Amino acid sequence: KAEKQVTLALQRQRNLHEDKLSVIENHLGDLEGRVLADMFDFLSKELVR
Amino acid sequence: MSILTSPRGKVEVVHCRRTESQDIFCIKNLVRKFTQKLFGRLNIIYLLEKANLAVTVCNDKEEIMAHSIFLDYPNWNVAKQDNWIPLFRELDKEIPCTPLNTLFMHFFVAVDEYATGCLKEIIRTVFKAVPELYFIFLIVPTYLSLGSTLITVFDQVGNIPCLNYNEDFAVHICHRHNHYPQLHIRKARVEDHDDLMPIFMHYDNTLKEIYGEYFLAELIEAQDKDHHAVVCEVEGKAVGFMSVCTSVNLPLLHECFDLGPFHGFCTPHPDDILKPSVESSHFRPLYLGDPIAFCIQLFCIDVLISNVSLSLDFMSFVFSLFPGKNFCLISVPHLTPEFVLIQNFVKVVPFNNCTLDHDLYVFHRAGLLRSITIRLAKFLDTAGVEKLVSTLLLSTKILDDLAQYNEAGRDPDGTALQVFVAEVADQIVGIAVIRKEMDIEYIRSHYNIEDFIYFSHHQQEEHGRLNHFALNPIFRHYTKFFLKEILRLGYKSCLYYPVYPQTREGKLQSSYSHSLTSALHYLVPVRPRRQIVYPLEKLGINAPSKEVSKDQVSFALNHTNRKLTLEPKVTVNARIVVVGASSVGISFLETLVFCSHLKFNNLTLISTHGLPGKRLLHNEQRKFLASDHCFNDKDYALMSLCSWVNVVVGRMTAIDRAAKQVVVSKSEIVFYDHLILCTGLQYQVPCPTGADTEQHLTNREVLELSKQRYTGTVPSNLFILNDEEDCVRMLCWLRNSSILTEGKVIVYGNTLDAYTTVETLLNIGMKGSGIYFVHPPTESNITCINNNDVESAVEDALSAAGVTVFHDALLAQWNHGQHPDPIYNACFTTSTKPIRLECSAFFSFYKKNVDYETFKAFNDACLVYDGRLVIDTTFHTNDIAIRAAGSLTKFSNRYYSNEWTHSNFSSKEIGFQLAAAMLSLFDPTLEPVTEPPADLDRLIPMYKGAKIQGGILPGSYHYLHISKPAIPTPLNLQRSQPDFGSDVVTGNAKKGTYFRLYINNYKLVEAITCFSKEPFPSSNYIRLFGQHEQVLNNLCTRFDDKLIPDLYSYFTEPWCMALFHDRFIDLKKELRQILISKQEEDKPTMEEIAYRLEEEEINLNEKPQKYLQRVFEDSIYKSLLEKSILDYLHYNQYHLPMYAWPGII
Amino acid sequence: PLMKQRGFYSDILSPGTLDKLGNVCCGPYMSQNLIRQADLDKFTPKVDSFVIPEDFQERVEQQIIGATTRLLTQTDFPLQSYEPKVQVPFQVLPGQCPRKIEIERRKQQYLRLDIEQLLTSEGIDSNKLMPRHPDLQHPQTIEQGRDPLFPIYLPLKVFDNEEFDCRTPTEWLNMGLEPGSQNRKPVPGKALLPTDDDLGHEDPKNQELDYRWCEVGVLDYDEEKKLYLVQKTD
Amino acid sequence: HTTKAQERTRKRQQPVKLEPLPVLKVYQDHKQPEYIYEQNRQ
Repeated sequence: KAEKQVTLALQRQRNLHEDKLSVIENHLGDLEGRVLADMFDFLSKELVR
Repeated sequence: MSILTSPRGKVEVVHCRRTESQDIFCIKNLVRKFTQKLFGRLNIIYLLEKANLAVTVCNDKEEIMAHSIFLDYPNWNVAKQDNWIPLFRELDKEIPCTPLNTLFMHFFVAVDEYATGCLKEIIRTVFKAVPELYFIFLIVPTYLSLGSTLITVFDQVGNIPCLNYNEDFAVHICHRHNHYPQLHIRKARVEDHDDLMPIFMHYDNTLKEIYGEYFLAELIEAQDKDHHAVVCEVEGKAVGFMSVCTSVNLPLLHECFDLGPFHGFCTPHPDDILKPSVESSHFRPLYLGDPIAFCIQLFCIDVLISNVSLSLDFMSFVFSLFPGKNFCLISVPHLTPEFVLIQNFVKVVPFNNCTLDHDLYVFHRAGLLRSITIRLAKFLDTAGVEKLVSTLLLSTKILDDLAQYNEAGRDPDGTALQVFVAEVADQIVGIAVIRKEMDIEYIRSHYNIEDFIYFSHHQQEEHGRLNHFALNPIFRHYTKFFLKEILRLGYKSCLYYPVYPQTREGKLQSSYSHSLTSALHYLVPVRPRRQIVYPLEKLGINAPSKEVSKDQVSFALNHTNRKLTLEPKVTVNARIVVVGASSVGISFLETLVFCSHLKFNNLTLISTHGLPGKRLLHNEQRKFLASDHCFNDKDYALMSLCSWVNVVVGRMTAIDRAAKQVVVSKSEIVFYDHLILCTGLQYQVPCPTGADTEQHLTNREVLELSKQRYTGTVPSNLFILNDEEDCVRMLCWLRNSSILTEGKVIVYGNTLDAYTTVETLLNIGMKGSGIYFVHPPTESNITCINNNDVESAVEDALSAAGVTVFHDALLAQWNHGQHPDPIYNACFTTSTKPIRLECSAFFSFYKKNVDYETFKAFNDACLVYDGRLVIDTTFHTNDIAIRAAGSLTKFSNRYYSNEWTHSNFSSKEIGFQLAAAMLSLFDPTLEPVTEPPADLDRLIPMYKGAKIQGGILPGSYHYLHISKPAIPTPLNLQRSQPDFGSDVVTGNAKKGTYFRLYINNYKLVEAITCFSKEPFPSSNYIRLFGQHEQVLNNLCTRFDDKLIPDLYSYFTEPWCMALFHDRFIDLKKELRQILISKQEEDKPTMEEIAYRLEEEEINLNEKPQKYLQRVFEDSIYKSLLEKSILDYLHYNQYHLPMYAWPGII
Repeated sequence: PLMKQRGFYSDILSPGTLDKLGNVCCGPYMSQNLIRQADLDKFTPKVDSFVIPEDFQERVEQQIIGATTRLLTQTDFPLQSYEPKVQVPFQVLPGQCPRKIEIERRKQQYLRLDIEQLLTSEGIDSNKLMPRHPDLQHPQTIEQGRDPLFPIYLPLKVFDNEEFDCRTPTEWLNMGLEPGSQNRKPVPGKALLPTDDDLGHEDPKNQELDYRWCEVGVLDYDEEKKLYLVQKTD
Repeated sequence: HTTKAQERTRKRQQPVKLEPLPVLKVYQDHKQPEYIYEQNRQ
């Protein structure tokens, strides 16, 4: 009965934390993508022109 | 490490380590105008890039400043790579300087106070590395003295003029013995023992624990003619011990090892039973002469670095004591690394089922000789090489080419041909035969040679490529030097070697293959690339330059280049064993091939059929089995693992941990020192429900039975197809059978594999009325496509074929109660009615499972098994020595995640990370790492490598599906939930024109589902996985605003191609790292600004995208990312004909 | 988990046994990697095709360097003469140190000792030991606080007692003989002697002569005098 | 306590590695006093 809540708590603490941090990290991946992308597409299209 | 004190009294401690390119920036900052008087108009890049060695010394604080570069020829043009030996002997006839024993310096700098110490330490390091380097030559224009620094080490010697001018150069010399002695050898005395005794006890207790403390002394006393003991001495004291014995139990060696090359271990004898009259593998050469090899049988040595050269010198004295003996043997027990002494030895090859407790090594009296020399082909060589090659397979070809080049000055076509012989004591034993490459661009497009060259400093003129190279193996230890001299003499930087798939043509070893003798040891394997699919019809001129575009007879690339030609590349003798490959296992073998730091020697693969991908199939055979698209025939050819991987055929049949042994059935034994289990999941027999349609029960009753195993006899007309070999077996049997013409056949199992089989059989040509197809209801109601529109399309195609489709059913008994083999008629239960069907043949894809046989073999092991095999989240089984991965594996319940498993992820990412973990046990160059914290034991860490399934489908559609790892969930449930995703979808599945993506509300892409009658560029589309809609050219607007006509055509446009390009992902890593950099005193990073704005740490009236984009475009970071991109375009433009930077104009 | 280290030695070459493994050719039928096949007999040439070059001397000529110790170590001293006496039998019981080890150890301990620090730790400056002329200039009154009423005057040779010596002078000379010579080398020695050598023999009782210890060769001895002949080494 | 049969399995599990350098073994036995007295018996 003790170990049950020990495991449940440890699991849910881990899983929630993982979700939260990955969620935050995503936005940064978005903004880095945006900045890479707009140049990459512009200058490649430009060359072929 | 060594301690140095500045004249200021400041103290530093320093290490020497072999240069890494980041060092170059620092070292170049050291360079001085004074140094430019010594070596001016050096730009380091060129000299390093041609270097024979780069050596750096550095302090505990990672302040880097001590460096020198050395090469096999002088600076200042005082002589040539062509030759220098006579001119230097004309300086001093007594100096034995030759490429055997000579190197020149070409640069140094250090911060002066530490510098003077560092120069000494670097010199000591070099002489410690390269034992024949008895001297370093240092040369300056005569107007310069060396001055204090170098005067502390180098002494002056007769001058050389400029080869051209009335400009003289002065010559100065440093002596190895001054900065690293030889040994002295004398035959042991009792007093000598006491010095050595602590050394042995430092190494090991065990011998003393048997013998008692004075064993070494008693051994010293023991000596006679049959056993001599000898030591090296320094400081008037011993610190090395070597034992030899005359006895060698020849019957053992004659059984265990193929002495074909090594007849000499016996005397000649006129019967010479050296040949037979697979039995050749059973045959053993019956030597009838006498034992003229001797063994070494005890060795320890250490100041420790003194061992490195001095061990070799022992061999010279040892041979002196055996006038009758010419070979030295040593047997080496497993796990023991090759310390220096053994490395000179040839590693003997054990026979085709030898198993010994040891590996065996050879060295020969001639090795002591030093007249080994290279010269380029002339006439007399013909006789010597004829004597030499007489056993060589292509002995005729090699001879004929040597004779040709002696006439022609050319190869038959006319291109460069170069042929080299090794001359020894006025005798020959070496041959090399090498050709000059020109498809270097093809190489560079196919393989990452760039890992080991900065190609742009090299030139298309500079490349050699090997074809034939054969030797007295004894010389092979020197041979690494032989490659150095070859490269010098040919004026080439690189040697290349192509390994050609050993299946070859269906019979022919096509002449693109080469007859490779020993060289493969010294080369490196080069990681294989991935070309983008090019829409050449949309490009015309703007193609990847057509040579690169070509296909060619696909093969593996191996290489050496001068800077490598010193690296000992320390072998690993550990018997590391990997079990199975299905779905996954190959990935582990790849990483262990593809790390040049190491050289695996005992690694062995055990598999039902050994290697993957043997067969020259034709694609219809591939149609049978749904694929993960992560490997193909050409991939297997490139990976070429057989080149180093040792292979056994048939699966394994028992574990036995206590021996650390594994059984292949019929008591054929393999031994492991690490055991990695990776069978994948495999199909198991579709067990009949037993309870029948003829018995009309309620379906849940039958459902419980349906879980059970089958244990009856196997129908000769029932098929289980795990593998291409199974598919070929079945297909040949079908072609040799009537059924294809006429029969009625069941494929059973609702998995994609069924639909792929159905399409395959329709391709073979069975009438769709022939085909019957039954798909039982699931334990969880996710279809094997989770796309009802495409599923409906397939089902309508099945209708047009007339395939016989049955939901809900469960397998009542084929042949009911009558004898089951062959099947002829079958029953199926349902929620309402009986079914009967006519079944000429039955195909299973019912459930994948661990194999019963191997499951039992595991349970015998008493490795923890919970219906699937139990591991921690760092692959440890209940045995510290046994580890497991892939969908056959599962975590402890404590992880509370029995839904989440290795089954969920990519295969490759699993194998890659598993190998990375296991390397940490093997690799000395990274530090050895602790066992996991329990804190890791808390969790399964989120991998991301997308999982691929892809298929051809009834009515000749192509299909491809890619996923983020997840617990299944129905499409419509996720779509009706708002809290998930925006989707992007251009499609009509029945019309054969279909994409679906899902994007996540984090606006990344994390799904693919595509359905097709077009050969999709899956390699390109796989890169679409995980991409932001921005990266896909603000794709979301393109989907919204009626802008995209369809996805397939739109990806043709050139900008996407970089997104496909592999380096671009690492460039994205660079670009993130640039944003991680902090550019100005006042400013957070762009990342920290975003973090604040997104976390409500700042709050806004505009939405965060607007604020962030404005602040970025206002900021200077944009220029830095733009510049970085342009630079990458420069490098990649070689690969890519469509990226603008200064360089286009 | 797993290690890499051993005593790094061979074994299975032993003539005594083909026994313990029984069948060693008992594995599965191998399918080798390529690389060893490239090493194997058909890719390689055989040793008997290779030339046996002529001479051991050619190897010796190819040698290049002066070894570590051979020369600076040279001295006139006879080696066996270094050896202490000790009573350990020739044929010790196994597990005992064999005799020769004891000799090395004892001699090394003795070399490692310095008489100067021992004698000073007992409290005696060796220079004090020699008899002196009385300084009639300043005859030491008992107030002066010297240990004796007056320094050494009776020759120490009177009290020097043979109780402790392990060898007779004749034995010392014999031990000087390295066997097989007609005539012995001198034996190595340390001895207490002045630093101004001519004045030393001219006036061994001089007030100002400083008596220092030094290493020496030992030339002969006379029972007639009971004196040894010794010289400071080169 | 109750663990006999395990002994047999371990007993077979016991390794088989030989006397690492047989000359030493022979020489040791030749110094054995009992062997020397056997030579005297001869």
